[PDB]
Amino acid sequence: PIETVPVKLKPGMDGPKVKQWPLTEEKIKALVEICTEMEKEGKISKIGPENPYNTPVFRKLVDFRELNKKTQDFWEVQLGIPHPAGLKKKKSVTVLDVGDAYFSVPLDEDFRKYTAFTIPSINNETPGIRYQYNVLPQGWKGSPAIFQSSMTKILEPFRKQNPDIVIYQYMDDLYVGSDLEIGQHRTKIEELRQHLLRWGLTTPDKKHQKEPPFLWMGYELHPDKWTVQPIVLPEKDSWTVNDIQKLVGKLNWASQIYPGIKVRQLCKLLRGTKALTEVIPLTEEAELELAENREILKEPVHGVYYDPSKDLIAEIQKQGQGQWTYQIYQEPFKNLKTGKYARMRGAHTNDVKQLTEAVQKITTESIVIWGKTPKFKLPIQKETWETWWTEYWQATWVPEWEFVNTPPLVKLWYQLEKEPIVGAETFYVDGAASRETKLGKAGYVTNKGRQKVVTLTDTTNQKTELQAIHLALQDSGLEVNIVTDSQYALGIIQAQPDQSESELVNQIIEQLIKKEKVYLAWVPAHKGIGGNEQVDKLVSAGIR
Amino acid sequence: IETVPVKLKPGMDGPKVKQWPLTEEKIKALVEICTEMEKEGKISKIGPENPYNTPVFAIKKKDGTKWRKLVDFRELNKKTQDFWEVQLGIPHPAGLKKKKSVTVLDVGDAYFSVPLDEDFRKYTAFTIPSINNETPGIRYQYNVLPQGWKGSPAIFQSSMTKILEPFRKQNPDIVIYQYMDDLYVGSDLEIGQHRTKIEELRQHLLRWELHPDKWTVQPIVLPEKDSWTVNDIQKLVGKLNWASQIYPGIKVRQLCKLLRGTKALTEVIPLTEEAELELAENREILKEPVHGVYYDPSKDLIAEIQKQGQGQWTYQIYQEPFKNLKTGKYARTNDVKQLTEAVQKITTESIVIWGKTPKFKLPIQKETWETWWTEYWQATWVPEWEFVNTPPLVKLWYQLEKEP
RNA sequence: GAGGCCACAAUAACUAGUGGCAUA
DNA sequence: GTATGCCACTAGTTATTGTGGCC
Ligand SMILES: O=C1Nc2ccc(Cl)cc2[C@@](C#CC2CC2)(C(F)(F)F)O1
Ligand SMILES: [Ca+2]
Ligand SMILES: [Ca+2]
Repeated sequence: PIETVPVKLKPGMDGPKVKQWPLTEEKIKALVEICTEMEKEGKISKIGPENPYNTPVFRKLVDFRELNKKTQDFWEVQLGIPHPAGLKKKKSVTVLDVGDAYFSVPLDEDFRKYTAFTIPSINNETPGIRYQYNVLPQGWKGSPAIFQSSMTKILEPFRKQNPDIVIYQYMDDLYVGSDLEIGQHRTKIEELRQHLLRWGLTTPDKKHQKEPPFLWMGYELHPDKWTVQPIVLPEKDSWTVNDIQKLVGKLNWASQIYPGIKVRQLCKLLRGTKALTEVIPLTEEAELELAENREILKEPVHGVYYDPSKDLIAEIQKQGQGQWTYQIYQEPFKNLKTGKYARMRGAHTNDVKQLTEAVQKITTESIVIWGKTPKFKLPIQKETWETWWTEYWQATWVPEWEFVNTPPLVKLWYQLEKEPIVGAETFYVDGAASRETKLGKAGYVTNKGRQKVVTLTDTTNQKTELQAIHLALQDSGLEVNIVTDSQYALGIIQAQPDQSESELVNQIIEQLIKKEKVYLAWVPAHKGIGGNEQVDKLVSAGIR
Repeated sequence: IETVPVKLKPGMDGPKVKQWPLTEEKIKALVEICTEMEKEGKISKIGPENPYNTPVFAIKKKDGTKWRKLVDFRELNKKTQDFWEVQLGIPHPAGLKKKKSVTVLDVGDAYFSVPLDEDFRKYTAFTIPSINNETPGIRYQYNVLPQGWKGSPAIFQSSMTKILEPFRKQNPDIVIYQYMDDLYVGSDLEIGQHRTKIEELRQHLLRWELHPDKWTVQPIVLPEKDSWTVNDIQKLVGKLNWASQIYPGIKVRQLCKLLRGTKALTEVIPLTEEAELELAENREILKEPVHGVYYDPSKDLIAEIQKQGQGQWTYQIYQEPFKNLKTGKYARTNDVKQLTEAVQKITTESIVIWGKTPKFKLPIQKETWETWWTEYWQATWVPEWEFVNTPPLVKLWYQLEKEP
């Protein structure tokens, strides 16, 4: 006796009362044949007028989307699935598929009446044969959570007597692993089959059991290693939007074991609204990226399982334009898994910051898969990290990492001054734009009497404040004081960006490395502060 | 023993909060703790037909590194708030904030004896997760009043007054306040005979060091200079102009007048008499108690924190922005560790003064906070928190507070 | 009776709060 | 003139499409 699990409908809802559409004669003859056998085995029972519910007859015999919508929620199982790199190496592995899974769990008695369904009559002159389920139906929302729960109770006694044997439940399958030599493993497998059989659960016998490797969730699981099923990424002379979507899916799937995969350039090609049939021209830096990906995927790879008595090491490399790859291993050149990290894209972020978020993502993934955080090896000097994080408003914390000298390193290209530079020319910068016409001006005025204004087309307030800083840098000497009222423009400069999507900010970073001393100061707009006032009158002339 | 009926507000569903993933060392500690709690009847395993869930963590608590279990009942507490505040609300003693010394004691085990209403137990569901999702997840629910639920002291409150009522006749100038699983004992007695007086209470109930007036708001102090430069004036003007949202009497008009025309930043600027006077009233506004701020009991408290650098943090407690009920400085290891002790300091001080915990605004990325906050947590409550940027002028302003 | 369900990713949309600015 | 947009930081949500699965 497997005990039933009490199941209720959602508050306020009654059961399904859907109409059964007429079917072909060749279809009704098959249904009454399936159903009479299910009645003889006790899985369904003929019902009659006392039952007011119905669900249309349909993998699945019956289509329960209406019932499923009205069924209570379950705090449901197999939220996530194991990742292979978190499994331990085994000597012997078996997979048992439980044949009569749902047919072996009785459905809560007072819930049975909601699973009613009708095989219709041929000419619909007659009413049809009506049934309901006595067991978990295929396709009912509760069957997976209730079967899993039953299987967990059935496996408790066997798990207890056999501590050394690992059993993972996955849908209808048991994955059974052990360090026993194959013969003594098979003795245990058959003991497990007998245990399951007491509750009516049937499994393949030794002759019918599959041999490693096991195909599971797109992986190929060996006793000592794992790989993905082999990626095939096509070769086309014209790429459609749907095709590019397909490639990014394969490439992102591949990036968990193939190191150094990069998708950022094929992703840019999917921006904007575009029909799925539109042939999209590959930009050549996307073509270049698609090329190095075809290279990576020609070599063969595998990952190894996890030895819980070694440390995990995670190593990160910069791949340029906000892209990062990483590798997890415990023994050198024997990866458990790899992955990638990609920035927001539109925004320009400091490289120390991008690296810290790669670490953050990897740390979270690593607690999920192995239950412990890794030791990091990062292309950043311990004092480059220190000067950046002690000068930044935000808190962070990487518990243990160390410098590894694999270029491109991350470094701070420039260092701004804390105090104004004596004898250097003071620039007051400002910009202005009108939203309607998208016209703007940017300029400066100088304590030494100099001034400039430039007019810009298709621009914004934010761009003109950066243009104005662009000009002050362009037209000053190796030492300069600059004064702005844009905390935006100023924050971009202090949070030294990596090379980004904006050519304006890249020019500015370039100008700032070439400088020898630069002090930047913020003043509030519209306060009568000299300098700022003079440049504001200049720049706002054609604009306000 | 008979259970108080409990109920969610009649439009509400139960907690369905996702469990943040745990380390292996804490999953093992939770499994051990929970089999012992189940063996004593406190929790029960539940089936899949229970759809609710509430996160669970493990913290090192009671100064000893024997693991403790912390259930994060924040969502449930919000969903039962009329029950534990309107109907069975503990009152907060305004006198507690004035005692010279206040110690805090864990009254957590007292809830274990009291049963919990049948129809409410499903809402206390939690889930011990498993590494790499390799096993389905061990589900329990409470049979006794849970620590961390705010309705626990609300229900046990009538029993709690009878344990302490004999004590109150003895020492009638001692004040006791209960906030969740904690007892705050207020005394004006010398520190030597404070500990003897707080032990005898501890011994008394088993048979069944804060200094609040040391806390005090420091005033802002401005630069004092023999010579002022264009740059010094510009930095000061930008700060005082921002700070006028806090002190409306602050003025920068006479300081801005000194910055006539396009000056080099290093030029020296003599403070005229009008400037010296404006600066001198500005100082006096800032050295005086801030005024016009008063606590509104129908409003959430908010606590904001700024990373000041070099192991220094500034914080403000308020209800409406710029109307600070309190400000202060927390001093000294890593950012997350320091930030966790600041949050706990600010929360108990907030419990003592108002009987409420503030909603925190933390200057950290959420995912980093969610990875590490239990590494140093010692408290039985968990405040509400959200994650924010820190504008530069905020950091620059509260950096000017005087030190003890 | 026009497929749903899980993880991950990309895209789009709705964004909201803080901040300084930019036009009215 | 409060009302907006402009984007840096912080936090999201509902839809589509794709990869890998399942029913
Ligand atoms: O912990 C291990 N180690 C391991 C190694 C190889 C194989 Cl093929 C299988 C396993 C196993 C599993 C599983 C599910 C992911 C399918 C097993 F349960 F043991 F089978 O889990
Ligand atoms: Ca400006
Ligand atoms: Ca301007």
